[PDB]
Amino acid sequence: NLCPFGEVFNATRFASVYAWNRKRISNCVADYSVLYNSASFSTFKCYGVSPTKLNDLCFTNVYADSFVIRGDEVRQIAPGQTGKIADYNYKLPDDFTGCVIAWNSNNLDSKVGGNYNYLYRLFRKSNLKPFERDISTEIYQAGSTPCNGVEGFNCYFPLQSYGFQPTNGVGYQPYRVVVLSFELVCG
Amino acid sequence: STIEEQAKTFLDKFNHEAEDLFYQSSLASWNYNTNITEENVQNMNNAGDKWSAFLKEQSTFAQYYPLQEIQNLTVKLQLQALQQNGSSVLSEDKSKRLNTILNTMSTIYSTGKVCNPDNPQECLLLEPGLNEIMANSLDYNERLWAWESWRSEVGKQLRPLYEEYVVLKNEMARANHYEDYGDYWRGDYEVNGVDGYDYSRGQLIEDVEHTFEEIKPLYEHLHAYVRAKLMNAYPSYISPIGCLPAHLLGDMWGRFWTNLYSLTVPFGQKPNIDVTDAMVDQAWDAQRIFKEAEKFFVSVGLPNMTYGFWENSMLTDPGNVQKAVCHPTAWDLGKGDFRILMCTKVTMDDFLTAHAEMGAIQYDMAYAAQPFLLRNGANEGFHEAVGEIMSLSAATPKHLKSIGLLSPDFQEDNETEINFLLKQALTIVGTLPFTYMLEKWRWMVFKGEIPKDQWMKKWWEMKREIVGVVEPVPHDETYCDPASLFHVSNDYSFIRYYTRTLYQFQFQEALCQAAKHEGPLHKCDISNSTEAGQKLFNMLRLGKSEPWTLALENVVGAKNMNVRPLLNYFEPLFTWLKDQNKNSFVGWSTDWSPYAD
Ligand SMILES: *[C@@H]1O[C@H](CO)[C@@H](O)[C@H](O)[C@H]1NC(C)=O
Ligand SMILES: *[C@@H]1O[C@H](CO)[C@@H](O)[C@H](O)[C@H]1NC(C)=O
Ligand SMILES: *[C@@H]1O[C@H](CO)[C@@H](O)[C@H](O)[C@H]1NC(C)=O
Ligand SMILES: *[C@@H]1O[C@H](CO)[C@@H](O)[C@H](O)[C@H]1NC(C)=O
Ligand SMILES: *[C@@H]1O[C@H](CO)[C@@H](O)[C@H](O)[C@H]1NC(C)=O
Ligand SMILES: *[C@@H]1O[C@H](CO)[C@@H](O)[C@H](O)[C@H]1NC(C)=O
Ligand SMILES: [Zn+2]
Repeated sequence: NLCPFGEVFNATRFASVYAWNRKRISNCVADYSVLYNSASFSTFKCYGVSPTKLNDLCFTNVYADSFVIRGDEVRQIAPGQTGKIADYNYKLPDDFTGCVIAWNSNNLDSKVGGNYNYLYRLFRKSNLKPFERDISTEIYQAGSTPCNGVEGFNCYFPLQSYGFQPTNGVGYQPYRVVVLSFELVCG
Repeated sequence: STIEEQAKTFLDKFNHEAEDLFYQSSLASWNYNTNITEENVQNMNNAGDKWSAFLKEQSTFAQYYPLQEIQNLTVKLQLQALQQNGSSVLSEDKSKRLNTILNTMSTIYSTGKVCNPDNPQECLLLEPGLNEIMANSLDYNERLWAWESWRSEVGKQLRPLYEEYVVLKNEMARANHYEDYGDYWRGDYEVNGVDGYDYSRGQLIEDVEHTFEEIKPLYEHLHAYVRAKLMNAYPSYISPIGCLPAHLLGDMWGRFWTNLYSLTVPFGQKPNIDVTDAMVDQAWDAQRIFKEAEKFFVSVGLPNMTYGFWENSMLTDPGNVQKAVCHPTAWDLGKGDFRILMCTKVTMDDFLTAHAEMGAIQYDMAYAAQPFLLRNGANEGFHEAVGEIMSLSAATPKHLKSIGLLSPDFQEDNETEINFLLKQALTIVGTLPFTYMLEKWRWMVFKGEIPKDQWMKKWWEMKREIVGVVEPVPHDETYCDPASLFHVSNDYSFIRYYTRTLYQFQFQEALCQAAKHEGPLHKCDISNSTEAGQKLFNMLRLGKSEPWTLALENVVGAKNMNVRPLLNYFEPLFTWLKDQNKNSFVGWSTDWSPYAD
């Protein structure tokens, strides 16, 4: 049966990067051809398997990780790119078998006056391990003083919101990202 | 946690939160300009109030981090800019006073109305209209009225308001720990903590004074040659030894002599280098002008103006429906947004102005990959010099051939170069005495050397001596002629308009050497020279991370301001001007007067 790829990509809303939604895709036939031939995607880097090869390739389980990030940071959804997002929000295994899909969401996720809904972790005591979702909203203690769970000196809220005005530059416009992984579901 | 590592994570929080705040306030500031409206002005104030209020809290927290025990040079500079007390020291409504009087000054110009006596309906503003009188009219009586009525009606009005401007802004003295308001603006050039490069604020005075003396030879002869052409077109009014009257200069104030190119044309039978008469015959709208400007730099190497530029910029006058500031402004908003606001006209001046503002945009673009505070060029003159370095190339007669304005013939005569150089001298050489004079009197006011009972009058003695320009009508101190100019009313530096001038020739010399130009500097187009463009972008990106005195050395051999490139660019003109002015008197009398008769 038709894999529910339609609702992942055509979703009315996408989750923030610090809480990336994962939808399990299993026991369905998937036409990957519509994805690599849609022409509506800016980035489509399949790191492990060629899209041509996986069209008839059966698979054990499929999950879809979908989040919204900055276009300057789309570089970071990649094995070994470092940077703030991969460091403290969403990191790939560096042995990752799968694909990264990205397209501009300035038409949908940017509004006059700016949208401040999307959040990103700015501070984390230790770098995130691959496929680890952290949503600990505890003040990152930067100095010697203890924060006691309130804002103060060297006591910053580890979460900061994206600002998305439509007149922004491309490197600052919101991009909608869907990450696909494969484990070891045909076509 | 070392103190610097604590300083970086604090600065890391700043750069994220501030960029959106600066963008939001700057977005409303654009809208205030585009659609002048009581609602839009308020939006700028409230949002701008948040940007200032946000700055004060982070400033207090930045002082908690010591400026010592930090070693990464960028960390020190970033902390200083935040650690500055700023305009917060004035107590509450006292700062609101400074807000109101300054907010009034943006309105007084925009609402400044001189009215024709013959028709009481017919009142004019400092729209293009009044400036068009100073630019084209050849009637001594007509120019004088616009010269006089503007500062008679509107100047005087600003005299008590500019009186408190210094009184209230020099209150900052020894509060912000700078001695006088002239010391603050000079702090832009200050670099400290760098061995062999530490530039103190007092060095800027002495440097400007010395280079200006070497400027005087060329200017006096220009002043003499202009007087001879003016005396023919204006018999009786002008004396062969006296200072030039201010109204017969190009602008309402005489900032640029480029308007007088028609009257002061050396030869005039050869093809015109002022191609506004060709642009009207080449039907070039504002879009064409900027599109040709965009094409100039993409030839150099910088890619295209971001579509957000073309989509959101205003390069044309709105018309009657929308009232907007028309002054050329290379806006930069951050967050990847770059725009230009400039009511544009079918004039070579607007053709050359556009090329400079776009060069400033591409400056603002090149150092985008920098921490928030370091993205403003390494000093004030840099930002204003990068655009004119290209503008000098834009007006070059060879480059004007490729653009399609000068016909395919290209008479490379010994005369056309002098025609071209004199138009360039009028625009470039003439503004430097006026600049030093204005800022010298500005600095001396902040120090307190001129009391209000000697104000205004001194301004005119200085203008007679330094610039060689006289006043048509005597002015009491109730008059306020200095604050007839936008830069004085909006509390903006004006010496930044002269450091760029010595700079703009310093760099072009090296850029021509990079392009391996065979010949003089006035024959130099940076076009199609990828190497010279890479040299600029390599040092456009540095921003304020590297001290200016250091970034200067890397591009051009000198580590400091040097007038020598300017003289070499004008050396053919200087020698010719000497030969022509052998009979006429070079120099002026500080005692002559057009009213003493
Ligand atoms: C003029 O300002 C008003 C603000 O009430 C706005 O409705 C209108 O869109 C503005 N015109 C523009 C943006 O061209
Ligand atoms: C003014 O500057 C001093 C510098 O020592 C600083 O301690 C003080 O907090 C500043 N005032 C403010 C931030 O209101
Ligand atoms: C120190 O080096 C550079 C100096 O340009 C600075 O931009 C950077 O933030 C610092 N690196 C770190 C994190 O140590
Ligand atoms: C740059 O912009 C011009 C503007 O018309 C366009 O023609 C050109 O193809 C662009 N060049 C690029 C994107 O390399
Ligand atoms: C730069 O090169 C272009 C194409 O090669 C040419 O059309 C233009 O005239 C050149 N500009 C010069 C020689 O100033
Ligand atoms: C043009 O050249 C002539 C002849 O070489 C010489 O008199 C002078 O350099 C120029 N004449 C002018 C500027 O009137
Ligand atoms: Zn200007």
